[PDB]
Amino acid sequence: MKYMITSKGDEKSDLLRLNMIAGFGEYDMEYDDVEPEIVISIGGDGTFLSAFHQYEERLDEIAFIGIHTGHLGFYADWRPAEADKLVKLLAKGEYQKVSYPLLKTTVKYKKEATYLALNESTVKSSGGPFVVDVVINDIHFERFRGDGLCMSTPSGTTAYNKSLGGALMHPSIEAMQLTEMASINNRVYRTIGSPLVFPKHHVVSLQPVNDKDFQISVDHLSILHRDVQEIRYEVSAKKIHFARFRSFPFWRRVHDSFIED
Amino acid sequence: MKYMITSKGDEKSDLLRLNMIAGFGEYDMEYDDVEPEIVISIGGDGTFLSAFHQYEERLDEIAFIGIHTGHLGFYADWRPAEADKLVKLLAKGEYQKVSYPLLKTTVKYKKEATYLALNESTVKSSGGPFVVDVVINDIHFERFRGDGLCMSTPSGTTAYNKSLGGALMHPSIEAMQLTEMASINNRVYRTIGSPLVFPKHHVVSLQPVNDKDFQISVDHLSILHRDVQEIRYEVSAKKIHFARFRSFPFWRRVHDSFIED
Amino acid sequence: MKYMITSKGDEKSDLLRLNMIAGFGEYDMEYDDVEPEIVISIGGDGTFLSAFHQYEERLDEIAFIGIHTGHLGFYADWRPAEADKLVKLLAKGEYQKVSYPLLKTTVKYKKEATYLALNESTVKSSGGPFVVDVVINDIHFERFRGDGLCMSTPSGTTAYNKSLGGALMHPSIEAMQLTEMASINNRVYRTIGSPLVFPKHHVVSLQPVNDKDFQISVDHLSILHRDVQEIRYEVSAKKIHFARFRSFPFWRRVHDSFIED
Amino acid sequence: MKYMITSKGDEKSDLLRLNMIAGFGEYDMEYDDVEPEIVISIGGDGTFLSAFHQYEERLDEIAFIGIHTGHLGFYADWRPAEADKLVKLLAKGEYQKVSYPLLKTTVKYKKEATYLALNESTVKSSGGPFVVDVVINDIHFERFRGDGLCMSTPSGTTAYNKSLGGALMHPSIEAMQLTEMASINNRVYRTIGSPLVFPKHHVVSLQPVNDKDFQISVDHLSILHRDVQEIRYEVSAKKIHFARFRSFPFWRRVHDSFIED
Ligand SMILES: Nc1ncnc2c1nc(Br)n2[C@H]1CCCCO1
Ligand SMILES: Nc1ncnc2c1nc(Br)n2[C@H]1CCCCO1
Ligand SMILES: Nc1ncnc2c1nc(Br)n2[C@H]1CCCCO1
Ligand SMILES: Nc1ncnc2c1nc(Br)n2[C@H]1CCCCO1
Repeated sequence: MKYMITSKGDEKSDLLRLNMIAGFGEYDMEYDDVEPEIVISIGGDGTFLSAFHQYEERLDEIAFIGIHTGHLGFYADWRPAEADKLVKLLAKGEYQKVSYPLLKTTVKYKKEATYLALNESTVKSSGGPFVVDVVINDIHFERFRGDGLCMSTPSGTTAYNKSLGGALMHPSIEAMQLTEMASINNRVYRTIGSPLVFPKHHVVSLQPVNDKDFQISVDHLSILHRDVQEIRYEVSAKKIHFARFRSFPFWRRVHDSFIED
Repeated sequence: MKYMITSKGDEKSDLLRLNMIAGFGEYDMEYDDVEPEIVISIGGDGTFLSAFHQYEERLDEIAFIGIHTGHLGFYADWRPAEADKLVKLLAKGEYQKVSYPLLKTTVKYKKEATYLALNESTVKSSGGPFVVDVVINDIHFERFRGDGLCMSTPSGTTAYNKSLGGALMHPSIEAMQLTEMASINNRVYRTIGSPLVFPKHHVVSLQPVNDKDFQISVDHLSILHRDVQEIRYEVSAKKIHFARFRSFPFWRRVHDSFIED
Repeated sequence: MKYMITSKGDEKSDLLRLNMIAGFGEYDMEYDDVEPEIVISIGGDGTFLSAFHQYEERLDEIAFIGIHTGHLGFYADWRPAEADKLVKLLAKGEYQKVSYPLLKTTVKYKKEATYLALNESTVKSSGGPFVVDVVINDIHFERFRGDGLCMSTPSGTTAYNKSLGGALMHPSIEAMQLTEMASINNRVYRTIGSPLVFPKHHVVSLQPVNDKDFQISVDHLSILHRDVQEIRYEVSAKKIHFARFRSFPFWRRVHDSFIED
Repeated sequence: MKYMITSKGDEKSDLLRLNMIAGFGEYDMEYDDVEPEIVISIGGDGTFLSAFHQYEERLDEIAFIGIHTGHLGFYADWRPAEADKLVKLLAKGEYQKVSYPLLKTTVKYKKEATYLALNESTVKSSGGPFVVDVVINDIHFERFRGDGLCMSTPSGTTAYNKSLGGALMHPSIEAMQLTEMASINNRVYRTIGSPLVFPKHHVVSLQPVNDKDFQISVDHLSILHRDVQEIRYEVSAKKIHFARFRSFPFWRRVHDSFIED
């Protein structure tokens, strides 16, 4: 079938990349970076992130695999030494597939823009103070004054979400999580402080009070958006499909990354 | 049908309790506190908690209603002024039902004990230091040294869970959440620090290292358990069934309780 | 003696400003905004901040007073209704003086720049990742990877410092406090996590690892600094001198601002 | 001069204890555990704690030394391998002394009891809910509802204080710090949340609202106190005197204990 391979650019990953292509020629595997059915990234979670944010118009037709040339990753959870056995089982077939939830981000102003995020989407101010009204399913929930907000996917709870005091969520739970950044609370302003986890179909909307320019990030990407009228956070209908062979539990992957490997 | 009414004991709740029974006689409603199909509690979330921890052997045959004589509650979310309209719609029928997830707690030693918790179950030490090994689905995750741990239901995230830095979870998500208490971290010990959210079927087990006596709480109840070999936390198969009429979203109930009513 | 008055620019503060000048003509008080011995700001803590960051070359020759036309402030702790009694006691003399500690900030590259901060000084990255080595009195303490760091004066603990989980410090304690921003911790990186309070003469130095451009703030001011070789945080030798009449304890000022006024 | 040596009881510390006494006979050093001028503890910070809480009626007449047979300690900051050089420099004289601040704890009811704490003093409830009014210098500051409170000395910030989110304080700062335990905040109750650092002479008083029984700890010691009318926290006039030779900065001791040794 059709496949392609992403690389981190260094000498370690490119050499490991060419050794899978050479072994791929021994099987019935055609190389195609325009219409691959298997995306394989080699490097780190950042390399996997880019490989995702490149074929995100056909997420329901690709099974991704991630290999970590450096430390262990949460998406690149395959050691380089197990590359040969990967190609053998990858080129055969009849592997199990795994899907993780995603986060739709809608921006309304000059039309309206839409984004998919594997990790999280964060919102800050253009330079001055960050003030937004937080509407949850058409209901004004709070008025947030601080550095910004961050809505995270389940598999993205281990990333920026974790730095902000949020909870680590098992990615089999179709949900999204909102976390606060240096929220100022006093006799005047009042934020919930706690992280909030929203199920499917739950819509969280951010609306400006004064400044209508917000520096918005979608995973690694980050753009300053001008004349913003609304931001829509919502669990996406699309899911990223993983290819799996051996079992690597998310909780074990959490153990190795933070406790001890 | 059969019903019963719990009261907080004060003069406000007992008077409000007798006014529903008197109006109940105007309809086809038999009073029965042994086999009720409708449990109505009057007082606070604590009064609702006791009413739950009393008919918890027939949770799949009762629809609970909670009225708050004081401030708003997360389970007692009906004002006393709306009691008359409750009895009218309660005694008719054809109301919508709502189910919330629960948390099974297994204690192994002298047999083995099992508990259902509407809010949370917490574990502390008998007096000395609290040290436990944390096993997640047969896999040793961490060794916790601190004051204790707390596993919370979704609707219980607003209670003790919230005090420990955990996230607020929408109760339509069948999951449980673990939070840490004053975890000491150094060059030696290492806890995850973050809260952990486990889906259905996920089993979290606590195992002792030295002290085998743990002061364990199940909602309001709290007992010192001697010679403990294991504690099993797990999302319960049973759900508590609520009776609903008007819509009171959990997020609005969170807004009124902490931001402003 | 010589005095001047700062105003917030709105109609409320300018009217209140002219009423003190008119009453000042009834006493022996000369208006002078070049060499005042008494600086009076009218508006909020932001207005007081600007009045400080304007006469900061003669801090040991001025006693500041702050009036709050809006809500109570931590430096503007005088109600507008008590303006007349202020001018009477201000124009007499024989008032008590009060000094608060300050934070010296040294930036080394194109010479070397020095800054005084009444509240705090914060450091972020120019755009990419924020990585710095933290040296405490010539000793490498930690390598910080996150959003940035914030060193706060005692009276500035109530401001950004408080948003980052830091402690509130009584301003009679000559010390400075460092707080972390969304510090990422894993098997690799390791930050202390806790806030650190340094006494007088203690020198905290930040040194770059890769990126040598840091967006640095000094109270309200904020500049991107290029080709930075070192940042020096240190309790300043200069103190801001306050004029006092009635006693307004910092702890009461903390109570009114966050608990209830 | 007169000295005595405390030991942890295990075989490693007692052997190391007898080797200093044997070498002590080679100099002019008399052994005396009733009136020692030098207290030497061997084991851990817990062993040092007990050695402090034993001669605390003559703190201004003793210089303590701590040796760690296990991991490094914050008071037992001398490796066992450097024991011989200790006895030589200890038995000579003309060493530098170092004093750390202490925390006075007054309990009023049956008289009134007073306690000195090297690390911290904590207060919990007798079993039910913990509710206290917090008075700061005769001024009601807040009403705390939660698990308890903890007032820490500067050198005790590294201990329980650190587990509760408090700041690490350099022990040259004569101050005390208060931290909260699982404080519940809602539309009703309101705690400051932040840790509070009080200078010398500042008096913090806890007063009961309903329950007058509080489980109170003073370092390792912990007693349930009945019919309590007030608890008084206050920086003590007495200081613990350390004997020093080489310089071991508190910040380096913090680095080795939590970052990496
Ligand atoms: N989901 C994730 N969990 C933990 N880390 C993640 C992550 N996704 C990415 Br990209 N990362 C990495 C990128 C480089 C190092 C920092 O975070
Ligand atoms: N789920 C919940 N969320 C918030 N509060 C809850 C709660 N359950 C109970 Br009981 N409570 C109340 C009891 C009395 C006041 C403290 O908490
Ligand atoms: N020290 C301080 N403590 C609390 N607030 C402070 C402050 N200094 C300033 Br400026 N502020 C205000 C400015 C406007 C509102 C936000 O913070
Ligand atoms: N001041 C302190 N800082 C850090 N640890 C301290 C401490 N005092 C004591 Br005792 N300890 C130890 C005792 C055994 C291990 C836990 O804490």
